[PDB]
Amino acid sequence: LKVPPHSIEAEQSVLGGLMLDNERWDDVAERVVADDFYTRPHRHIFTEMARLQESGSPIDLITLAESLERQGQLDSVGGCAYLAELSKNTPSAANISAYADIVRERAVVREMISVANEIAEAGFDPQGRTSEDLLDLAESRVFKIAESRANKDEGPKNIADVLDATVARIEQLFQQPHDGVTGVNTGYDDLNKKTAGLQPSDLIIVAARPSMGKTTFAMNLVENAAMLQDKPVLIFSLEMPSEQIMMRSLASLSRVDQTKIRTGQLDDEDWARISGTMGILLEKRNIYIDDSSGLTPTEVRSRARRIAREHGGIGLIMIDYLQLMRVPALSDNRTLEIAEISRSLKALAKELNVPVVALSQLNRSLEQRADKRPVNSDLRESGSIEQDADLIMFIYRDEVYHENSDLKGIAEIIIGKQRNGPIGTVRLTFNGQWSRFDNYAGPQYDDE
Amino acid sequence: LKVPPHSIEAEQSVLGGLMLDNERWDDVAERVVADDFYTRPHRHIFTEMARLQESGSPIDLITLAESLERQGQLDSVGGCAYLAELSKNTPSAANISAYADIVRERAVVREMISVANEIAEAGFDPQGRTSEDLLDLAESRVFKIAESRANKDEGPKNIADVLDATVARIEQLFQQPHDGVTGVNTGYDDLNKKTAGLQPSDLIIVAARPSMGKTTFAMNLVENAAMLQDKPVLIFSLEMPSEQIMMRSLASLSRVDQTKIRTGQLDDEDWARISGTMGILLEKRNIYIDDSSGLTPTEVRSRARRIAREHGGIGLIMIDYLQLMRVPALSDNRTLEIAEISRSLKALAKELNVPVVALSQLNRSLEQRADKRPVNSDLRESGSIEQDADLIMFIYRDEVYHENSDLKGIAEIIIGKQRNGPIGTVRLTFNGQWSRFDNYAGPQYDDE
Amino acid sequence: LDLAESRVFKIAESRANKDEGPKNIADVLDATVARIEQLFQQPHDGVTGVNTGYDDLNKKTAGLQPSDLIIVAARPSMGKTTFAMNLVENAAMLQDKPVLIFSLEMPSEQIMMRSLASLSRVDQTKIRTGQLDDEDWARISGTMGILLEKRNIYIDDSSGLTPTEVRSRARRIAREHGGIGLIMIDYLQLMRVPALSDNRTLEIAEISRSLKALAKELNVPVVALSQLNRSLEQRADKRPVNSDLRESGSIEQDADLIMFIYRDEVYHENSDLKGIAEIIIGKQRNGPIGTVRLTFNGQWSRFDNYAGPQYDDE
Amino acid sequence: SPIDLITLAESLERQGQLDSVGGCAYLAELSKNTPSAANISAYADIVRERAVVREMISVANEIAEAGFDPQGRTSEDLLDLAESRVFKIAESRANKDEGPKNIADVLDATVARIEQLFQQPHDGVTGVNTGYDDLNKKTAGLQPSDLIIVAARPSMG
DNA sequence: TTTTTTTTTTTTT
Ligand SMILES: Nc1ncnc2c1ncn2[C@@H]1O[C@H](COP(=O)(O)OP(=O)(O)O)[C@@H](O)[C@H]1O
Ligand SMILES: Nc1ncnc2c1ncn2[C@@H]1O[C@H](COP(=O)(O)OP(=O)(O)O)[C@@H](O)[C@H]1O
Ligand code: ALF
Ligand code: ALF
Ligand code: ALF
Ligand SMILES: [Mg+2]
Ligand SMILES: [Mg+2]
Repeated sequence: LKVPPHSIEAEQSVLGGLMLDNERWDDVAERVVADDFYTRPHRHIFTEMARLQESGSPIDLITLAESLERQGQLDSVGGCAYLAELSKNTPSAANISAYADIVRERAVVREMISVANEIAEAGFDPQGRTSEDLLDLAESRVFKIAESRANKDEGPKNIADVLDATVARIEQLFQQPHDGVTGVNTGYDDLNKKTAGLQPSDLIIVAARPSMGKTTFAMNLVENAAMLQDKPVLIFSLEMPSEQIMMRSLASLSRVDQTKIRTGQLDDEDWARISGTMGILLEKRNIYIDDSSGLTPTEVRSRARRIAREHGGIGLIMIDYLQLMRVPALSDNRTLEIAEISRSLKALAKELNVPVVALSQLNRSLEQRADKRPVNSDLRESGSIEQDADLIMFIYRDEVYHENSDLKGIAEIIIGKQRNGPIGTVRLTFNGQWSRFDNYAGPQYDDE
Repeated sequence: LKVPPHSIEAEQSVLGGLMLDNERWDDVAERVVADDFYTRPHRHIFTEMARLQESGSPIDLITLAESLERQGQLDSVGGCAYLAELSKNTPSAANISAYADIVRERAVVREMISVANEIAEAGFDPQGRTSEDLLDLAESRVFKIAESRANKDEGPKNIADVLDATVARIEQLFQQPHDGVTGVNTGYDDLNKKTAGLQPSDLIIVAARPSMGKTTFAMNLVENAAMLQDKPVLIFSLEMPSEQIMMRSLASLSRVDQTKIRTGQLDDEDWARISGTMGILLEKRNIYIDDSSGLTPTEVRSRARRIAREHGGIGLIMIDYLQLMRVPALSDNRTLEIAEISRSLKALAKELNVPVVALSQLNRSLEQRADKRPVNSDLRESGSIEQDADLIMFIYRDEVYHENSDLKGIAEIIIGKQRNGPIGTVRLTFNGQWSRFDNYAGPQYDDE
Repeated sequence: LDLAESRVFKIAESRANKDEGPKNIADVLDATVARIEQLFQQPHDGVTGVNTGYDDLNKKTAGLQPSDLIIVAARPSMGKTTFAMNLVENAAMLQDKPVLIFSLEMPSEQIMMRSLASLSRVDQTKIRTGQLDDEDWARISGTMGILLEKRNIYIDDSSGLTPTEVRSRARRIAREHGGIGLIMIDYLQLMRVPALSDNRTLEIAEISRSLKALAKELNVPVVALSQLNRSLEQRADKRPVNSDLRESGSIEQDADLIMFIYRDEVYHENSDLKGIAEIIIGKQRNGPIGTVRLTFNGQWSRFDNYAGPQYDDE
Repeated sequence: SPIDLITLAESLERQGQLDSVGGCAYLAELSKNTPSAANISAYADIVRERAVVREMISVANEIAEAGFDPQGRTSEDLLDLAESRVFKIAESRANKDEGPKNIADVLDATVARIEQLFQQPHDGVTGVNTGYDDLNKKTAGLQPSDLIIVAARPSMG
């Protein structure tokens, strides 16, 4: 006698919370309905609660008991004793939303079980229905379950939208071409335009071959975010110690030769710039760095939670880098370890609702191709990283692979994957002297 | 005990008929497999019969009995007496197809029952899995049954039926006058004469050197097709943004300077022409644009299928251009990538029964020859493009190479390939200022 | 050990050589003499294989021999499929056994229209456009009647056909009609082998080997088409040779007959050989190589025997 | 999700693990017996101490068993195994340090270190001199803690 | 279950 899956405790908690806190009815109304309660008395009680709320009466023990007695259904549920027990057994109504979600889970699972039972009954007795008929019946039954998935738009915009956009742009060419920055500012006009800033809850993967300025680009983004927001930002520099990272940051901010900074060959003017940068940084105090080695995802999550709770959230998270993270449980298979790391980081980003720039590295096969511009598959263990990543940005430098290149000092940031925006190339001016990236002010090349 | 549905008599009839006629094995083979039989002895017997058939030996009572005995399976299946009973109980093999289909039906019904039971059990015990995991499991399981029963092959076709279909289609064509243009009207007299319009299922290729107006002629053709049909058209502009494509389309339709539209220098007359074109398009709403780059053939196929299903077919598809599509699986081999892209697009055209005009780029070695008129070998990454293409049109502008050209303002569309027609040249008047191609009304040059 | 080895030798190879294995020269000579006396008993015109329907081609090949692989190659637009369908039609009309066509390249409709244009000697453009007069309709009706009388041609336009599927269908047709007179494949590179999909060359080699094995098994000619490489067009002389095949290596090594289609008119607009197509037999196991001239009526999409002056083969 | 009696109990029941942990009665006992979570850090540290002690005992027992039964392994192999086992436990405790605690101290320390490096008037080479003027200029010598890889085809020197 | 290595055969430039 396999009892249908259910949760007496969850239903009791929801009912008690409704008896205690009426204000959270709406949060419960959207999640669950009367039918979702496995036990019929709970269905009756929720129906009466809905009727009282619709009439505007408050939901409490006395009013609910009176209303149920007036309907003669009070005996069917258990009277003042049972309703008082329902109100009593709830630890707190603050978690009524979670109980409602669990009840919805149970209701959906029971619906799936009933659908399976109906399909099995149809299979046992086709009643002259063809195999095609039974398959279509099963598919129709299952599609009811997948109503909460949808597909949204896949790209095809009709002629009317094209005309509207064309007219708007032709008119705004005379006007000011604003960007529309909503996310965390990237500090660069074109990148902000194509990305609308670093979207919260979205996983961003910056990839490049080593020595391409991957860490440099990430640090520049983090510094720009810190100077353009008050919320703290977080960095996990497993690859390098905090000292080198801070030296890079100071060299970029002060626009001074990082070689001088490292060597200590600093003049009075450069020293004054460094002092000003130090003052600005110690004024902000919105940057946090961890020089830990071999961090596991759980440690990163716990530390991020600590910092967010202490400072009421985090503006940005940075990880340097994915392939350094360790999962001793999945050490046997590297690919599974990487996939689990990526999934955990994505879940962390969603839970904290903060942009997360986690760095990644490419397989050598990229350099075997005639064109060395990276693509999505070039990621090492691209199987899972590409799937989990919401935004993927590749860093390329033609000057690196061609000393006679005409694009000297130019770095290409190619958005190769973007769920909520367009892919494409962007150009930036790379000053290796300061290890910095700047908005590209050169002639615009057509994106062909 | 709800026994799974089965038909033992059908199985025995099939086995006896096979024992009585080897020639009807294939009919049974295409309909059922060994695992389909409800009883394991029948599965073993069918497997042994298949093994005998692969060896070419005649399938009979004694041969089957010996084969099973050599595997120690004789007494397991009931001995020689059971096989003799099976052979005796079957009068004839005439209705063997019906019995095989019955066995297939019972096996698939049992499969459906098993899948439903599995889904129900998983719903009962998620084992910590989220709901969506179970829902996707159910969807995949149902899809497996749906795809398993797939006799998706028309098989060998006698010439009589093909002749009848061809004659019916030819008579249908002869019925409705179309001025010789069977496919969607191109809007150009000589091109229609040489091609009878872009026929259904074709993958048309248009190629040209840079700055030759490669996209311009294709856009003019798409405009002519859309204005001359009720079916929708879809344009994959992997090359240029939708804005520029729409601006070029408006310039061609209204014959307004492209520079003015790009710069916004629109006067009352030009603005009125543009407004009329906008009204015409908003009345039509038969044009769809997708500017996403790096698209796989899979994405193009899915997006074309969406339009076909929503709007009851497609009139034309346009792709700008082939060399921008990406196949991640074969990325490291560009030639394999191009072959896959070309073959997949040809299959898409055939499946949708709609012309697919996809553009391509040429090689520089063309410029080194005495005659700059392009041929098939001049294509870049050429191996598969010609071999898959149906109608290949090369755009040639001597004015670009010779400012002393006697054919200024004239562009030659050379038919480098036409499976169902002759080859030759079509001269057209090219208005670069308006970005349009028009029928050439000047002196006629007889082809050599 | 020597005794045990000898004892096992008395079993394994002793039994293997009887039914199979190395055939002693006596049986081979007996079979050869039987075949020779079979030819002796049957007076023929010299075209032992299925008649190609063309004078010089039949002379140089003596008809399409059983069990042999024939590879008709050309650049696209050179009428490879046209010539192949002409050969299929001639074989069907000159024999009673059925023929089977695998038109992976094109749908059955286009191939059938081409065949009707060739047989009725009617313009392809008119048939495609439906601009047919009464005489053309009468010719097409007569051809339809002839074909519906013959009932000896079968077509399959299924895409992604593997060699195993082709073999199964060929066996099915042979059992249905007691064998096959000819098989036509259009074309090789469109066949699929998922096992060797990683290496294209290995896939092509396996396809070629499987088709040759199929031809040997069914004792029927199998004409499979292929496509060349563009390096051919980079040479001064554009006449195709063996090296010009795409995925070349295995194909020639498996082929018994190789015919390259050349059209000087295609590459030379001022060609003096307009309307003349050169079928170059570049490989022939049991005969001489050389060039043959044919008249190509692209309007009717047909190949006919060249009735013009014969040029000495240098 | 919130960690509470009801949600935890149902989560375990979803994996059939509730009755394995003593059930709802045991969970209620656990919830009741704890007065408050103020001293939770001390309890976690105590649990960590006990777990590490058990780990040390297990490693010692394994080493003793291997010594009793080398199974043909030489002494060096057993000593290296013991070395690795002890080093693993030693490294497993590096969880209190190396974290992104309040940045202000870290920034001050890093800036102070940078100032210290500046004050030391080196001749351009702050690390192990490579002995070559241009290489030292481009690299400032072989820096401490840094991994340097010199590569070339064989026979290149 | 993956990264390497490095044969071999092809295509393409
Ligand atoms: N003094 C300098 N002058 C010019 N370029 C420099 C200087 N210092 C560092 N760089 C550049 O900064 C880049 C940073 O390299 P690295 O951080 O290892 O790359 P990634 O973080 O992308 O793996 C190097 O590729 C180097 O060219
Ligand atoms: N109406 C016509 N007039 C003249 N020639 C034609 C006509 N229709 C087709 N052709 C010729 O028939 C040939 C068939 O091409 P195709 O079958 O693609 O060659 P292949 O099969 O060798 O690749 C074309 O090269 C074309 O020149
Ligand atoms: F070499 Al790096 F981030 F500096 F991959
Ligand atoms: F173009 Al083809 F056979 F018709 F190669
Ligand atoms: F690789 Al060597 F001497 F270091 F041959
Ligand atoms: Mg770095
Ligand atoms: Mg062809």
